[PDB]
Amino acid sequence: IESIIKTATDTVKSEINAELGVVPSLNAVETGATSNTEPEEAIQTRTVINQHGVSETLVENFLSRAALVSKRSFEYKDHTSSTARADKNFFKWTINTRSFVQLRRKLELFTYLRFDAEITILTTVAVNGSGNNTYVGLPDLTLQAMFVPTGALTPEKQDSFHWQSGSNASVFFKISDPPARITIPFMCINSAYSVFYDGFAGFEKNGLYGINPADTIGNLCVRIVNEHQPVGFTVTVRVYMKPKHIKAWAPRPPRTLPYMSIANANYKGKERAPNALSAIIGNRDSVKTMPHNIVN
Amino acid sequence: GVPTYLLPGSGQFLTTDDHSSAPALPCFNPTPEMHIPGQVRNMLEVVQVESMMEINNTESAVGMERLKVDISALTDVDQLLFNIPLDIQLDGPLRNTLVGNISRYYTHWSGSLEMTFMFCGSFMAAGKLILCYTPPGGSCPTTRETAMLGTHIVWDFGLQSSVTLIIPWISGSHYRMFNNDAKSTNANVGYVTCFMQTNLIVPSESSDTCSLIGFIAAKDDFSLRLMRDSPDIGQLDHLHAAEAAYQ
Amino acid sequence: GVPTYLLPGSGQFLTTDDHSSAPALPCFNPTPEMHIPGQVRNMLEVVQVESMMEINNTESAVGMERLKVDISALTDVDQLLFNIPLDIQLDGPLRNTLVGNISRYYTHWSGSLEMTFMFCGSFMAAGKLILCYTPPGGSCPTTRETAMLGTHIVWDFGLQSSVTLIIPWISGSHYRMFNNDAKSTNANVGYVTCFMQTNLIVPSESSDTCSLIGFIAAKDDFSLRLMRDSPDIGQLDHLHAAEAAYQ
Amino acid sequence: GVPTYLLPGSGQFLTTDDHSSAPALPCFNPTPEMHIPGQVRNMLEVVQVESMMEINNTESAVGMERLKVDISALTDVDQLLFNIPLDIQLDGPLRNTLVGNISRYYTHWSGSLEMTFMFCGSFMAAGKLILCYTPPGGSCPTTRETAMLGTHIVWDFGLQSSVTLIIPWISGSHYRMFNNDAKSTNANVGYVTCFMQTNLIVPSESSDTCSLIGFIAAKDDFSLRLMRDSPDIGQLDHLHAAEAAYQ
Amino acid sequence: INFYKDSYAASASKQDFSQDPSKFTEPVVEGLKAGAPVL
Amino acid sequence: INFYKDSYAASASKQDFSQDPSKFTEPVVEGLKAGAPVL
Amino acid sequence: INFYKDSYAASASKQDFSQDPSKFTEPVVEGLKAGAPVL
Amino acid sequence: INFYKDSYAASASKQDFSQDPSKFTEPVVEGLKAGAPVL
Amino acid sequence: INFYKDSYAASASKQDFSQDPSKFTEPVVEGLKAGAPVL
Ligand SMILES: Cc1cc(-c2noc(C(F)(F)F)n2)ccc1OCCCc1cc(C(=O)N(C)C)no1
Repeated sequence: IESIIKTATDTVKSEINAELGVVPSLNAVETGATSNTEPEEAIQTRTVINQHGVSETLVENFLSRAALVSKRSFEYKDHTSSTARADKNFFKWTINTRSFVQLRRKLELFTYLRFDAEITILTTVAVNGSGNNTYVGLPDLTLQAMFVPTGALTPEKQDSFHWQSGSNASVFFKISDPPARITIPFMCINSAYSVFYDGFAGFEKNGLYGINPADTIGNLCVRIVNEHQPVGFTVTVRVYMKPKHIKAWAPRPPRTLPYMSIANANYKGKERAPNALSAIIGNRDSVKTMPHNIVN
Repeated sequence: GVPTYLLPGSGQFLTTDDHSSAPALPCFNPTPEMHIPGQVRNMLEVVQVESMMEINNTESAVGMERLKVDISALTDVDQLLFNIPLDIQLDGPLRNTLVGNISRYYTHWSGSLEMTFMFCGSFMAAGKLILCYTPPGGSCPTTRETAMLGTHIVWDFGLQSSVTLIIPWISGSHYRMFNNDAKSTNANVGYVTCFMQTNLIVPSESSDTCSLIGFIAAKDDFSLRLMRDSPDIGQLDHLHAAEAAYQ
Repeated sequence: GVPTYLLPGSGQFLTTDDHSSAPALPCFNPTPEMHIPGQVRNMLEVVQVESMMEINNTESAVGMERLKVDISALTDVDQLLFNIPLDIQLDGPLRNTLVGNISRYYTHWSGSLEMTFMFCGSFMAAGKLILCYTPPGGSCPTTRETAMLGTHIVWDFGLQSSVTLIIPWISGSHYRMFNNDAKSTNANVGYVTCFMQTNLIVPSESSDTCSLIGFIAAKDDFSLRLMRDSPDIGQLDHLHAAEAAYQ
Repeated sequence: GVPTYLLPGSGQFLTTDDHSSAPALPCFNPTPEMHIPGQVRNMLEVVQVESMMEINNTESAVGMERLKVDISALTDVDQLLFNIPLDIQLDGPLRNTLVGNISRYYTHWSGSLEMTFMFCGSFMAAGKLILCYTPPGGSCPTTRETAMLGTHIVWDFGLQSSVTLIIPWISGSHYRMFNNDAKSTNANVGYVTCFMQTNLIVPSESSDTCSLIGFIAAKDDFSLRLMRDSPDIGQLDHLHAAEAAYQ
Repeated sequence: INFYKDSYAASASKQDFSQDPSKFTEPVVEGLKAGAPVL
Repeated sequence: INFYKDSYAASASKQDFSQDPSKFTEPVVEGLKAGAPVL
Repeated sequence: INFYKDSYAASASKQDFSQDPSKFTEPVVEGLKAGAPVL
Repeated sequence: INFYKDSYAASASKQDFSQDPSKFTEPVVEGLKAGAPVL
Repeated sequence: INFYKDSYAASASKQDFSQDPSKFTEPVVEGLKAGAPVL
């Protein structure tokens, strides 16, 4: 039954029990129900007024923490002789929450999640030392982060006319300013994001497995607004996401084996325990061996 | 205008801060909420669900073999069958459980735990066991006459296949700590041991070896504090296809 | 003074922010408002207006030839006449319409659409057609017996020159997405096909070929979300005379 | 937005500032309070507790020998026995006391002090002493006839082993200062002297030398102002094992 | 302090203390009684 | 939050939900009835 | 000025003027009277 | 918003709409009437 | 605007218009009358 719980339950003192037909310590695991044996029925207890709060385990508190989701370094310089794969004073990122394991594991403790996302962008710069290993100071550059939704065109160069951002939301921020911050609303086409999706994204058979197309977000495009300086710099952009106004459903067994890919739940496990495919828990000599036995 | 001055901490980015921030998409209407079964609002609801302990965490056990303990008929009385370390922070049988996994995101804990064991022998198998919880202070008991001095339940196999051993919260301090010093007075919980009470007795046609499955969960007096990054997951490199997101 | 501290995001320029700002011209009196016909307050009013589809988007059709579909008398029964892709994000017959143009400024959409066809043959021309909407999942139907299993209207030419085929909002999700993967389960709407129901029959003095004009509009259950830059316009250089503004 | 301007002092870190600051651990529930004996809410409660003076601060006295003053039978009358400097800021008998230690965290002080002396001779020992407080202005009296002109108590040894000499707050100014110029008119308190009133007379079997223990404390009219770093503790290098905290 | 016009801009909501652990601990049609044998 | 003296300095106004699509969808002198033939 | 949600974030509390020096100056079962001999 | 103690620190005053153009357009002792000859 | 807890932190007080110049201009026991000779 639903109830308001703010503190851990109190204990009531209990007396000796010898009652025919009453066996509170016996249970039937087969029904799928967790044992309902109370401490007062297993041992003789005292009265305890428990004042311990439970607020820190609230789902909102558990998940509403800013966590790294994206980290991209690119060179800020004249890119006239750069390769096609190089980030030429800008980068684009297909938004996902599966690249950094600390946040991914916590999110994957649930099947469905509904939340708004607070986005914080932190920027750092360093002078390039390759050949030009001389320090002149760090420039206070202006950056543009543009949110490109599904079906919109992404910029192809630092001076692309797509950056005019007629309708796209863009934020211009300086390195010397505090990190830029914006809130993205819950934008799923369903009532909640599908943390896990046991299905295929297309009406043919070649679509990607395990990614619900309803949760597609889009692209984050970040460029340096300043034209390049005579010397080269390395710019690192870090994006943090904090869920808020959270609703969660259907908790799941936690991830045990190391993650392999951001596209699937493929698993290999460590070479040996702990967290190996054949042994999650570290081994002990035998079931009668106390690993940290206290002697004297 | 309003005269103001900036305090220390102005301009900082605290990952646990709680403020409003500018909406990037004005006038956006989120999809209407729909009822979905299995909503969870406090993580303590998850830790209250029973999950299997890895009691048989030995090199000889592979896969789900590590999730059951085999017991056979013995020819000596009062024999020890197995013990269970009670440290959640260390790598032990309780670590990969709902309670253990959720708790290892925190640093402090309090409240009672419950261990439930299901006997999975044949209907014709019979036996009695004693399950003991020894509060900390000494060595893990190795004999029944010593183990039975602590909290214990004598379990008679029968129609009800499962028994529950309550590990009551017996602690000097309000909370304990998930600290790597397993012998610290702020962390050690004690021991759980299982002895034969009479014997496992089965007829010739039944299997002479029977298995128990041990489950653990927290009672509703359980609580946790001081959120921390779980040591159960980590990465030393970027995951495969992570780079492709930037292509 | 008032103690204060700066939050993350302070000093940023968010193009979608909504704040007051300093008036550059104090005490300026704007010209008094005057009633003007045709005021529009919500863009959904525009998408509700019928506009012509470019059904005949083929290399042989030039100019407004692409805005009509020619139908002639056939000597075989139940023949397919044309089909219409229902993807607004892709470049198809629905893209250059009021609904299509306005919607392509957004990413998500929901609600019913209506297709209206006007027969522009002579008064003496007669015929019956069947217009079918097939919910997604399979291939576009190529035969009448398959197409007629879906939503359809049988159209009899007559004094009322136009018929309406309703494309009801039949979707698993609340919204669909204008995404470049036309085969995605979050984007595909299905197909619209047109078959002869009986035949086009005209007398010798009437034109033996008659044209239909197809229109499309959204019903008042239509909605859009997640504003985006329209991919229908772009520039690779400055427009002519733009530099002269700085001279 | 709100027009604002930054005042002088904005962004400074004042070690004595008093502001709210961002909680690093949201929703943390501190351990419930429990009654503990001996709560102290104002440091003036500590200075009101008697503590021993180091009257015998001489090279010949080692350890706790410095905490008692020996008195013997004399063959001349009205002899001086000891005096006590009354400067708390200077290094004297009052410095390592509760009142002295706590006060040396402050710069200004006011109020009355009380000196209590316990006679620790044998039951058979008898004698009378005069304890005098001389307000400042001149030299410390060296004769009884001069010392007895000031505030004094004549103490008769007996069943009540202890006598109290009140040093009343006699000051031109509201407060005095703990300044290194002991002869300043804002700091000097005067002198305390002890003379034989009659003599120490003991029988042959009793010890011919008897000890007094002097205690000092402030009355409840005592107060302190202008917190300062105590000169009683300092370090010229890092303490041992301090570096190990970073390893 | 939320002066933004869109409600989703607000700070976090940490005041939902409602619980129903029986959804996961006792999802059986027939509720079990204390002391009485389950089977 | 608008402390400026000129009203046009204020933030945007996104609260005008009035609509009249018939201005563009049905600008005919004789209104049409549901089901009844138009002609 | 405390707009934080957690109470421990507040500024210092310097308004507790309650005292009980007798806890340290007179922790005896039998209270002593003024003037009367203690022993 | 004026938290200064001296009144002359305040912002501008643009609310004095009083007019008397006759001081400059008709500074004659004998007021003129509409239509009637001035002389 | 003073949010500090110590009163001496407040801004200046320029509202004490009390005067008594006779303390310096006429500190005589016998007050002098207008017109009448002082001596
Ligand atoms: C990281 C980010 C950045 C921006 C952005 N950066 O700049 C701008 C600009 F241009 F306005 F300035 N917008 C926008 C949105 C972003 O992500 C949205 C998180 C939503 C989500 C879904 C799931 C999921 O699928 N689940 C839980 C199964 N997880 O999270």
